[PDB]
Amino acid sequence: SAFITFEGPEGSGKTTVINEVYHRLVKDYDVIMTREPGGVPTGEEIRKIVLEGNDMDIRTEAMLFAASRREHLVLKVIPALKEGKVVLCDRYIDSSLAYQGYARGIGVEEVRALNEFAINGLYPDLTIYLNVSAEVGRERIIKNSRDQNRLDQEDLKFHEKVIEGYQEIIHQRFKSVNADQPLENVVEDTYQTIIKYLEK
Amino acid sequence: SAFITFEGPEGSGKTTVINEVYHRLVKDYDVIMTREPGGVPTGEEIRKIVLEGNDMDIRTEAMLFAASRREHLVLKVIPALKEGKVVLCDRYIDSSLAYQGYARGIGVEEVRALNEFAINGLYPDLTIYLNVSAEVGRERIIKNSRDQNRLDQEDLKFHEKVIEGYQEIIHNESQRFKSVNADQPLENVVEDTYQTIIKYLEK
Ligand SMILES: Cc1cn([C@H]2C[C@H](O)[C@@H](COP(=O)(O)O)O2)c(=O)[nH]c1=O
Repeated sequence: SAFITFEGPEGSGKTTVINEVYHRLVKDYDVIMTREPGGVPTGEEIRKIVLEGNDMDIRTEAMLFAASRREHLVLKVIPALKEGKVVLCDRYIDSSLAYQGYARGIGVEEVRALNEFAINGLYPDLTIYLNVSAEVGRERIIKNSRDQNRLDQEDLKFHEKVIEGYQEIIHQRFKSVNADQPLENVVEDTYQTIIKYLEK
Repeated sequence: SAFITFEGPEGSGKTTVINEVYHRLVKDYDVIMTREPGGVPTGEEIRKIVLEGNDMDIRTEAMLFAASRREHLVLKVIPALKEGKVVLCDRYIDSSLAYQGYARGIGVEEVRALNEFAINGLYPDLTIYLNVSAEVGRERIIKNSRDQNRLDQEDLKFHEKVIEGYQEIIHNESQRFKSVNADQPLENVVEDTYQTIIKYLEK
């Protein structure tokens, strides 16, 4: 069994990559694809509070994300891994450090301690970092947007802090894949990295 | 303004103590009495998930409790303090250590960091710890119970770990902590608590 997470900022193709990588592995492996909270009722109830939250305080969010992370972890991921399944998870501890910790400014270390409490030791066996540059990331975002408009300065500034944040969290479970490439190549490299790990 | 927390396990008179102390201060000071989540919507939505949680994971509880703690803190306590009020709060950070940290066995340091994350530096100015022995706590607990039955061995064992947990948190060299002997009749516990706060509030 294997617990694989997918990390990257918007504009990195993560949704497409994970979705396509899942179809290619479903043939050979007993695999599942999930995204926090993953249908977990308590998990959803908790994440529904941040979505309906206005001007909600960032530490409060950091914590609700940590709780949702744990429910999804104890009620769905662990059980799947105890039955020998390969789990492909969209976002996990590293999104929080990059987003909440770094982009939002709370502090990586605090947020790291918070999440360490939530996962109680269970780290991914492999984490695919979809490394995209702010400019590429920017252009995929616009490409995929409703009216194809330019982004608000707030957003560009943030996306950049996200990416910068990820660049710090990378410095063995991490495998960096070049997301500046067309998606099919990103998918191919991702698939290859996963197959290679699974072989071993 | 002043931020004063009340801490004690079951059987220590805390609910009675706090209410009675609130009325005595109401005359002289501009004071409010709250209990997390204290009516704060987001706080209540958060705490309701635990209450409706069966077999819910102790860490998940810990974090929802901390979340609810911070909403209450930022949306109700800080605003009140900012208007020069005395805020009496029933339970806070030290309950979590005792209950979650120690009694539930998660680990005091981890739960302490979880709380350090939640309160972001806002500690109570004064923390009144109602110090009752397990045995007295036990009899108060049974007195107050629906049918006055003897407690299950799970509960006695748990009430005792809580206390033990609270004994450890006191030997903080911390001065925010004042211990009141909750083994006395409630009226003396009320009086000593009242006296402590007044004294604090005079300075
Ligand atoms: C997992 C996670 C996502 N996010 C953000 C990124 C997205 O805007 C949204 C969820 O990401 P996704 O829908 O692309 O998986 O919330 C955080 O801020 N913190 C987190 O811990």
